Amino acid sequence: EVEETLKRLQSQKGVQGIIVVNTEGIPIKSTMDNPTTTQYASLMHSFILKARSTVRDIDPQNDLTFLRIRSKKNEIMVAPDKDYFLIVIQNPT
Amino acid sequence: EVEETLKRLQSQKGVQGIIVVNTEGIPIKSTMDNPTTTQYASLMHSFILKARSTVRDIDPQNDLTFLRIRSKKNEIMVAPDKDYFLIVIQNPT
Amino acid sequence: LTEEEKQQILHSEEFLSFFDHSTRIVERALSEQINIKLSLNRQFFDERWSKHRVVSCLDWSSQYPELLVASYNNNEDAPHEPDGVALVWNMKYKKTTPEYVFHCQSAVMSATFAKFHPNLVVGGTYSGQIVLWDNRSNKRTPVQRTPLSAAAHTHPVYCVNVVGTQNAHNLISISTDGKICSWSLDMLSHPQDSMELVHKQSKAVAVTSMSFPVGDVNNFVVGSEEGSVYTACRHGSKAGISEMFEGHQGPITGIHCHAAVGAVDFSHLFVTSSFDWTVKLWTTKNNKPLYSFEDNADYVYDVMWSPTHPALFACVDGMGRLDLWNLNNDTEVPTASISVEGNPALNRVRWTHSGREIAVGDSEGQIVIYDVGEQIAVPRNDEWARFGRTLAEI
Amino acid sequence: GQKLKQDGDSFRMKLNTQEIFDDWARKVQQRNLGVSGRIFTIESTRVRGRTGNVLKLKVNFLPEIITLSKEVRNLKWLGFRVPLAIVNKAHQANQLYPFAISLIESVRTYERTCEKVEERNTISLLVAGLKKEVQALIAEGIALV
Amino acid sequence: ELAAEDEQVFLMKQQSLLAKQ
Repeated sequence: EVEETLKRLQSQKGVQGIIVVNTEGIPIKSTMDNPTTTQYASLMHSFILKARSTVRDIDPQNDLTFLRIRSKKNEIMVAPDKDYFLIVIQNPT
Repeated sequence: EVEETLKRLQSQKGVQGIIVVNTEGIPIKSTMDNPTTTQYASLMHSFILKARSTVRDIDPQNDLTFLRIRSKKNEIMVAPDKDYFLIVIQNPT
Repeated sequence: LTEEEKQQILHSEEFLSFFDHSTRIVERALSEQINIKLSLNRQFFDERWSKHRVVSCLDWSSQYPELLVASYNNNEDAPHEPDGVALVWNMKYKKTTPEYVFHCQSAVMSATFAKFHPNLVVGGTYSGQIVLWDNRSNKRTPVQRTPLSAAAHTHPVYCVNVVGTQNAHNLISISTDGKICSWSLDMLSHPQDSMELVHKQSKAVAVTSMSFPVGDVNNFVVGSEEGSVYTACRHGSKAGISEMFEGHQGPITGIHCHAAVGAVDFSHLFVTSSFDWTVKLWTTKNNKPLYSFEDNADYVYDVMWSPTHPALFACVDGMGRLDLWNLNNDTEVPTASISVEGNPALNRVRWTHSGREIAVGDSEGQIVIYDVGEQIAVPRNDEWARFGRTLAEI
Repeated sequence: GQKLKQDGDSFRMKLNTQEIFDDWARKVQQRNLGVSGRIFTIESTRVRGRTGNVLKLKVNFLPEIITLSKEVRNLKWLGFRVPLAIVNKAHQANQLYPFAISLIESVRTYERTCEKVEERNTISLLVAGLKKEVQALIAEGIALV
Repeated sequence: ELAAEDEQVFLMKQQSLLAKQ
């Protein structure tokens, strides 16, 4: 299913915006506008590819399955397994 | 107290005291094997800096102190203040 | 710029592991780690799967003592929407949302976990069709379904259970008609055993609920809506009703054998909650009830022992109050009591594994779990000795 | 004491129970429930959505009849004695219920799967043999009382 | 080849047969 997935992933906290990304970056979906979603998700994809390289450095068998950065202004979410790259815009708290 | 910080940190699971990495990639504190931790901290510093650039692209007022690089083996807690970057190896359990 | 590849990969459903890990992990992400006597513990009320919906059964997973299963009949609110509603609910991190859902085309009457496999969930429905469900796989449909045949169950099934160990398992079910049926977890399409329980002159027993002596297989015990409690051996040297008990005037609704095991043998004690506020305690070797519970009238549904304390149990009243009833300290006044807010028709109660907290169902669907006092939760050797002597009282 | 006993006796008089038993028995007898007839009935219904009259296949068996049985299967042990004709009808309905429910579930499943097939016309040609044998089995069954 | 014999025709034929029996 699609709509139920986003609806449940969103209303759990009244999340500002999430779109489903099953491809490597460049998502055409949108939740609040096309740019702030697409370009930011592409930047996230580029960053997490490097992060995956980083985790593979210490041992190549390692892979990143879960990633969160909680900063003073935003909390960014992504849980990659093979192509499933999450995006979450949410308050730091 | 630095020693108080060390004893507080070592109490955490899978953590060997406190190891602090400056902006040069060389850990100011020594707790693990030097070459592995130095290269690991250098890659750490590089990708946290590119993450800083990434966030400042759209968030020119946010600061980075929290990041959960978790794998199926261990999680690394990386926390930069301004020069001292704490790296903490902890079991996911 | 892709326009259809993303659309078709969204249309293509390879999201099984995706959704599995995403759900198991996002509720974890709900944690707020931002750097800048009775007592309620957790009140769970699903708005989407429990709006004006009656709790049908409850169970705690022994394999994973944080996982609960709850049922529901058909929803009078909307018939077109799915009727048999089954909820799997968790105690990892707080969240309003149920951890898993499950639907059955028929109204669900009872449900439980399988002891043979720590992931399968088995539930009896209103159509008398046992329903299998795989937790790990992300599906809504029943994975397997027993056939609806004369040999199989055909009247509404209200108690199902798994007996034996993890390599000597057997799934035993009762239909309210009086059919017992033994199935296997590896195949749910043909009764390995089945026979119509009969008391005398070939008349059947309208079994409502059943239980079994802890640590033992076979030699089952059943309660009848006729108001009579029976002991019937599964195979033995002769299957069928073995003993008829004087019993209670109204229908026997919630039956349970004792479960706590210690320095003494009390596996022969039975609690039965009939339709007359009457939580009766007796032993299998005596035909008469040993004691009577009476503080009001009118339907205490179910009674359940605490697996850790030997002389302590719970019973929930349709009036809308759960009282934790102890035997070693008292015989006429509940040692603990509380009422669910709103005074709702509390249906079912379930001691959690290892005890120390309780689960309660409701007519409204708002199931509530909450702990007990430490000074009352933990037993001691004194508890067993004084319980033995209180049994010796009469 | 006498005032209390008078109050209790009056309440108990208001708390009589046999009258509802009598009324239910009378309603059962008046309505004359039964199952005797055809194995299943074919009927005419104009299902909304199509202009034609759909000859939908049903089963000559009211699912509510078993309810009556349960009432008797309860009221008998309640100590209220029910007329022998009612006992006979309820007993026969109870014993015959499993066959009826298997039949009705089977026919509903067949109808659902056949409408699913014809929903995809590209496959009916292959399944035609199975449909033929099922229709033959239904044809054999329907003649039965 | 195998024929379909649309369900409506079979149903109406058997309706006739039940009526006449």
